[PDB]
Amino acid sequence: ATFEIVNRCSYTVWAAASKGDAALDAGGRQLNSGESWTINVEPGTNGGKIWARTDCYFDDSGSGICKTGDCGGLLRCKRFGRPPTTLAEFSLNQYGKDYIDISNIKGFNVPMNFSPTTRGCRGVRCAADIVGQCPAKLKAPGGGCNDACTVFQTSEYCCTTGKCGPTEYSRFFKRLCPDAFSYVLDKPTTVTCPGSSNYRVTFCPTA
Repeated sequence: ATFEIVNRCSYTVWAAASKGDAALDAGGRQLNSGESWTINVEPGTNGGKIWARTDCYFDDSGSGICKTGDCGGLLRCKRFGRPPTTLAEFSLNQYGKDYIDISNIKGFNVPMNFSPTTRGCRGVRCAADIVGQCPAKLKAPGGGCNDACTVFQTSEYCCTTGKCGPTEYSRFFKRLCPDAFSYVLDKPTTVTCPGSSNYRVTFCPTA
């Protein structure tokens, strides 16, 4: 499948794409305001993620640091990034379907729209000002709004037992972004698409 990744923010993001134990395509790129990066993802990719990183400095070997979403200091991500990160999540060609969602389960850094560019399903967007509205205890100094599991590391926030309910903190993400996952056991907002669809991820879909 192809994914076009568009930076519509007025500031530079460093896009990242990773299946957790491997880069997808080049794995990361600088995107200035207005730039698009088209990547190819192997059909049958399970648990792929795309996200944006803010305030990054890299050297000439592509080692450095980002204030949100850093993946152990590399330009080209292999691991997932450090919260807070808004996440475009996908599993492709799972018994003839593609599954897509946006997740706030690891916090929120940049607003995002995640849509097919082919027919047969609709997209999802989380474009609210979550950083601006963010509860005081969830605010990440770097910019961004952390999830409660990242901040507090409890069984309840993290559903480490596999049982957990919504919380004050999850209710906040959900109230601003009803279509994003707000905690591990949220009623799914997964969208099912035809096997082998193509997609666009747009940062700051609304700027």
